[PDB]
Amino acid sequence: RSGGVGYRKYQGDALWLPNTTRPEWLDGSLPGD
Amino acid sequence: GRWAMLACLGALVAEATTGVSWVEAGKVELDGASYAGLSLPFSITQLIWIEVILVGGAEFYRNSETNPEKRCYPGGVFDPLKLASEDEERAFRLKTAEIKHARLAMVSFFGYGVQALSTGEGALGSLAKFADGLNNG
Amino acid sequence: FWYGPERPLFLGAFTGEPPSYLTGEFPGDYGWDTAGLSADPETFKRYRELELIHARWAMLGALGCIFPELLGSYGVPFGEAVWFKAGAQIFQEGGLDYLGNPNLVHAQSILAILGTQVLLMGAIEGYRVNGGPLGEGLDKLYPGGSFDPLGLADDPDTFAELKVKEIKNGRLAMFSMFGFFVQAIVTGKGPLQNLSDHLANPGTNNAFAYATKFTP
Amino acid sequence: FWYGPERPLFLGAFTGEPPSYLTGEFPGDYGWDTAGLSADPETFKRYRELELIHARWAMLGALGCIFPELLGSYGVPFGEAVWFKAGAQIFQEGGLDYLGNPNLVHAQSILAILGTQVLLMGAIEGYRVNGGPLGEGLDKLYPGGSFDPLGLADDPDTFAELKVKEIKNGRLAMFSMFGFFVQAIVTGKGPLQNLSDHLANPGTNNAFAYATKFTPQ
Amino acid sequence: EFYGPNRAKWLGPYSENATPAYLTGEFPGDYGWDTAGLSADPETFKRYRELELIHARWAMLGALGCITPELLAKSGTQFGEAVWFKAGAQIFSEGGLDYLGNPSLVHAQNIVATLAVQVILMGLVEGYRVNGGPAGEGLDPLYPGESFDPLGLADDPDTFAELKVKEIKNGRLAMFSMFGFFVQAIVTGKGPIQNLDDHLSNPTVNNAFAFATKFTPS
Amino acid sequence: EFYGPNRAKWLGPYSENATPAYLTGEFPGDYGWDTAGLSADPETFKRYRELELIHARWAMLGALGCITPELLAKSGTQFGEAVWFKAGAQIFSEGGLDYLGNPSLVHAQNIVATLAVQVILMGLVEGYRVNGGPAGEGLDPLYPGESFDPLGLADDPDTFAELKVKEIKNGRLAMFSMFGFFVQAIVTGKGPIQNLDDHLSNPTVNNAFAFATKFTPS
Ligand code: CHL
Ligand code: CHL
Ligand code: CHL
Ligand code: CHL
Ligand code: CHL
Ligand SMILES: CC1=C[C@H](O)CC(C)(C)[C@H]1/C=C/C(C)=C/C=C/C(C)=C/C=C/C=C(C)/C=C/C=C(C)/C=C/C1=C(C)C[C@H](O)CC1(C)C
Ligand SMILES: CC1=C[C@H](O)CC(C)(C)[C@H]1/C=C/C(C)=C/C=C/C(C)=C/C=C/C=C(C)/C=C/C=C(C)/C=C/C1=C(C)C[C@H](O)CC1(C)C
Repeated sequence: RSGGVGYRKYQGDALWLPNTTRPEWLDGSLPGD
Repeated sequence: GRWAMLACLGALVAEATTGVSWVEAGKVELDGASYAGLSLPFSITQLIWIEVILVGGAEFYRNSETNPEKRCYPGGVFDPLKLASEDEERAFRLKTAEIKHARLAMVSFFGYGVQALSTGEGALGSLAKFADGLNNG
Repeated sequence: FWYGPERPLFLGAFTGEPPSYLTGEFPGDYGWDTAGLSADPETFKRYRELELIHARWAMLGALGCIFPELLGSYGVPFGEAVWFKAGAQIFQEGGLDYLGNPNLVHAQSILAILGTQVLLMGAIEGYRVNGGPLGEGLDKLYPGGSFDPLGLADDPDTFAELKVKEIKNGRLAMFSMFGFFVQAIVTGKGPLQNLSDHLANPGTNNAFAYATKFTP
Repeated sequence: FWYGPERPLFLGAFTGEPPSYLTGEFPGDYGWDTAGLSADPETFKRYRELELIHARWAMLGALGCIFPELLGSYGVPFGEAVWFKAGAQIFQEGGLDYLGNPNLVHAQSILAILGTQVLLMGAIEGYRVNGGPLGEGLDKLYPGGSFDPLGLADDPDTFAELKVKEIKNGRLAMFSMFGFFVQAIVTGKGPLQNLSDHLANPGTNNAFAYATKFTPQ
Repeated sequence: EFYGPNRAKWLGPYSENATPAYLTGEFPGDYGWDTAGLSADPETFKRYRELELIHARWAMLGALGCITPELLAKSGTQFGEAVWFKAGAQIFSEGGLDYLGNPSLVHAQNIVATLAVQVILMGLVEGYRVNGGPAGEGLDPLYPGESFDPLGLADDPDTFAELKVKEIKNGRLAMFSMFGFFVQAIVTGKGPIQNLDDHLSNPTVNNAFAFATKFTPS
Repeated sequence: EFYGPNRAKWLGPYSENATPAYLTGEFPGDYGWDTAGLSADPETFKRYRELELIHARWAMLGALGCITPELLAKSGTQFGEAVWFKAGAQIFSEGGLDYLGNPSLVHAQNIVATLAVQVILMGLVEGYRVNGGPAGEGLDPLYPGESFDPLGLADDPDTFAELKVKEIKNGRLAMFSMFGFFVQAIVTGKGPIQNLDDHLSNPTVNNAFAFATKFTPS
């Protein structure tokens, strides 16, 4: 059982801005991305 | 990253016992080779030949692997616990923990040196100077 | 409770007052447009933005002025403890000190503090128009995104009444914040001094204690 | 050796008859419910939820009583190395110096300490009931997820005995803290301080010396 | 409201997911909280429902009973030891006691006789409460009614069900606050108004942390 | 009497409706009193019958053992310590714990060796009370049989059922009177006959209100 309260899922990838896009040569295969 | 976080911890544990800051660790053993307050028989000329020969071959053997992933995370003998050797999702968050401890290490060690250039004080001696005036004032 | 047609209005038990264009699906609608400032509904949209930014800057504006006499009278040695004389802390030789401690920020001149100040709010107030690295296509008033981490803005009926709790906390904040400018120019001391003054003498430390202060 | 009817019980080889509702299925099952508190199969779950949280909160507690006084004996100038005197360190002007070091934490306002603890522990015990960004829908006691990073709980076979080792170490720690509260009220000394006095002369520095401590009138 | 699934909870939305199957919102005060789980036996839970309301109604009598000497002694009326954990000890004085200020009042002198009146009066009422008698014989043991509700407040069932929850929430404050009153008197050693007389002047120091070192031994 | 549904109860005429229906009178001591409702589960109630009986059988030994070194001290024979709640302290004296005043008697010296044999053999019987051993294996864990009845008294099962009720009632006296002994001794600090002789001396001052203000807070 679960309940989403006190936080938000954000459906995303946690980039270094809250909303920008990913550069093309970087793909999420590496752990530090 | 791996040299940095192995050095950031070593910049404190060496100070927390001896009281010699990492900045002034040079002259204090140029005269006498000590470690945890116990003397050691090596001249500093002997220390360099031991250093260059030994850590040379490690940095030569590290340059012997040809796979670009296996040059990063070799494992094998270097993973005796076999933690990140299986269970690829469980190994992945282990790898994200090393790079975050790598990125935080390099900034923290670049933190030590710049404030040691200004103040001339070490890792923890330049910490107490900030808490000196912050507590009283 | 504060929405819909059958809501309480600014006159309370009266119902013949509101100027019939508003319906009450927006937080704090009491129909109080007696002078008719916003009968144009497109014009009425621009005030609702303009009230809320006035509401949010005055809520932190009030909290940004209670503390230096709250902390300063109760054991915190500031540089200067009154909010409407606080701007003179930069004038001194040692500069202003955050919480009276000189080895902090320790700002000295004016040629750099407002030099960076107009550029930071030159961007983020312009990010409120559009753009901004926190979210591009969003609502201009209640965007969500990385401004609401806690997820309290999710239950929309509960979210609509937190908006009511955002404006009612804010409308009495703005009404209080105008009250901060008035009693400062008349009396000349900080407000918790005036709290200590009124509890000392309730009858005659009132507004009539200095009603003859502006006599020509 | 640990589950089923061929498990050990609280009386061992001479155990005779355990209670009926203890089948050798769950950890720590030594059949010791002689007063019969948990005959209800629903309420017996609630105590297993409640024994373990007491068990985990007591195993980490024992390294908060033994461990500062132990470091104080080996050359660390603590403010108060004795654990029941440790709260009074915030009311002296030196403040709560972590490890006796002034350039560490240095707490001054005691009401600001728990002023932020309640916001955290409130949000962190409420995560244990439900939700939480770590593990959303998971087990109430053994989630794994990112509470188990190393993966010592991978196979379901070995996972049963680590649950046994969690609770036997756990019940042993809870035994010592019904201890730890008595030996501080009685002696007024640290727990290893009582251990240092017992090794000097055992036949005299035992609890029968304090047998007349609560004598009336 | 206050009943069913959409009612009030114990941890707010945090206890909304985990709630016992026997705690559903039928009875007043079901915030859904049995973290020991000891009420899954329903007739045993029936007894703790009884024990909660009984410990709340006898709470609310002594709730205001421990403050009415204190705020009236300073409001002008003369009292002899108007402190509730010592106001029962006033009978050892040879002048006995006053009911407000006078010996012309009820004027108890000997305490051995006043218990003989005391025990036999609740010897019947507590038996009347559990069995019946002159004030009814066969009604609800938790809400009897017309022999003690003449005023008609308990008539409308949509109003009466809310008055159920109003009854124990005024009592769950009362059961909690006098659990204070015991402890705030053992630790400090004065009346709760006189504790507040220290907390209104100096809130920062005069609180419970000022006496935190009181019970530590040597 | 003391059996059947027509038994007499904990309030007599004020208790014929509050009795839970599982309380019949088939057990010794069933007096219609489960007001807190702790034992609605009968198998749970089965364990509390053991907890009532074993507490009864230890208190009946415990009542007389506090008595016989106190009245017989007034019979002309000194007992070293005449007070019960410091009677354990006399093992640390110069002659140690004499059994009675003769040093040619038991004459206990070493406190560790007293506890040594004690805790090892009490674990056998209190473990043999669970499974069995010398005194039988599959008997009743409450009333085993003629192994503990050397005088043939455990026959005539109607008289034997009468002696069961007389076994717990004399226990419920003793459990209540051992409950008395510890309280008056941490108030007054005297043996219960030494408390009795002074209430026999002056009954007016020597009520329970003699030290009502003894534990006042400051
Ligand atoms: C049924 C009676 C009832 C009446 C008559 C009112 C009327 C009012 N309500 Mg309302 N309410 C009433 C019931 C209720 N109100 C409310 C909730 C609210 C809210 C939240 C608010 C109001 C506000 C108002 C005001 C709206 C008009 C205004 O702003 O006047 C303003 C103008 C005046 C009052 C004239 C001033 C008269 C004064 C004597 C002039 C003084 C002269 C100067 C001293 C001279 C200057 C000297 C110079 C030269 C130095 C007005 C006072 C608003 C308000 O008060 O904002 C400030 C407001 O925000 N009401 C509730 C709860 C739902 C009610 C319950 O029944
Ligand atoms: C509502 C109309 C009203 C107006 C315009 C005034 C204005 C005045 N009062 Mg009066 N009062 C008014 C009602 C009341 N007053 C008082 C009690 C007092 C006292 C105790 C005192 C005054 C004083 C003053 C004077 C201002 C100080 C000064 O130096 O004057 C010179 C300045 C001017 C004449 C500038 C005129 C004001 C300017 C045009 C702005 C005003 C704009 C509008 C009035 C709208 C403002 C908001 C409205 C809705 C309230 C001035 C005569 C003081 C005084 O006499 O000192 C000399 C003083 O001590 N008043 C009471 C309580 C019974 C009132 C009841 O409603
Ligand atoms: C066959 C012999 C055997 C006996 C007699 C026991 C007996 C016991 N085991 Mg078991 N075990 C035995 C075999 C084994 N046990 C275990 C594993 C365990 C575990 C893990 C545990 C037990 C526990 C227990 C206790 C259960 C009830 C209790 O809490 O008593 C408590 C009451 C008494 C012992 C009597 C009263 C205490 C005291 C001796 C009286 C002395 C009087 C004071 C000096 C007076 C103080 C003065 C005033 C001020 C009051 C009891 C000590 C439990 C335990 O440790 O409880 C603490 C427990 O957790 N056993 C194993 C391994 C498989 C065994 C192997 O054969
Ligand atoms: C929750 C666990 C906890 C416990 C049991 C204690 C108890 C203690 N604190 Mg501490 N504290 C605890 C957490 C905290 N304290 C403090 C802040 C302080 C201060 C400022 C001081 C203390 C002091 C003390 C000591 C009082 C001496 C004493 O009790 O006499 C001897 C008697 C005993 C040790 C018996 C204790 C057993 C306990 C009563 C039963 C255990 C169950 C508890 C009721 C559960 C705790 C609360 C529940 C509801 C969660 C004692 C070690 C004082 C001190 O150290 O001076 C010498 C002191 O000045 N504490 C904070 C920050 C707000 C805490 C965070 O939660
Ligand atoms: C109709 C009259 C009648 C009354 C009033 C009672 C009364 C009682 N009988 Mg019953 N009986 C009665 C008829 C009969 N009884 C019995 C046979 C029995 C038996 C065998 C037993 C009882 C028991 C009881 C008690 C059960 C409830 C309880 O636990 O009390 C709880 C409530 C109180 C004791 C009153 C509260 C005390 C007072 C307010 C406290 C004093 C305050 C101090 C000054 C200070 C307090 C400290 C502060 C500071 C914290 C109760 C006292 C049981 C018993 O013996 O319990 C003692 C029991 O075993 N009765 C028979 C023969 C069939 C009866 C014939 O009619
Ligand atoms: C099972 C059974 C069976 C039968 O049949 C019946 C019976 C008998 C009833 C039962 C039994 C039971 C029991 C035994 C119980 C016990 C418990 C315990 C003791 C717990 C502890 C428990 C304990 C606990 C929690 C504890 C915890 C602790 C802590 C946190 C601490 C903390 C701290 C520290 C670090 C130190 C510092 O200085 C401070 C503080 C802060 C103070
Ligand atoms: C629910 C639950 C659930 C889960 O699961 C588990 C658990 C946790 C266990 C649970 C909980 C519980 C609780 C909390 C309880 C509490 C209670 C109380 C506190 C009561 C009080 C209670 C209290 C009370 C009665 C009190 C009362 C009082 C009184 C009458 C008073 C009297 C008086 C007066 C008039 C005055 C004068 O001058 C004197 C005197 C004489 C003094």
